Amino acid sequence: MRYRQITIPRGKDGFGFTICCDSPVRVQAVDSGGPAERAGLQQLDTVLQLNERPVEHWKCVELAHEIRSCPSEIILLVWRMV
Repeated sequence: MRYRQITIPRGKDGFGFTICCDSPVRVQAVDSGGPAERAGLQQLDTVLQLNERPVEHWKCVELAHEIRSCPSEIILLVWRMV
């Protein structure tokens, strides 16, 4: 049950993953061959931090809005079962 830091540069159409739930937000899915998959994100990853900001505590729609507003890349700290 570990922590991974995942760095995802922006691709042609965003970052290639879906989220669900509030406080904390969870990764729903990851698009096959998209930015997030090859960065190492995976489904069930719980999102603790986006860039400098802890987001334990944020709603799904808040986080999506913030993700879409990052220019170049996101660095997510996630909690996952391994």
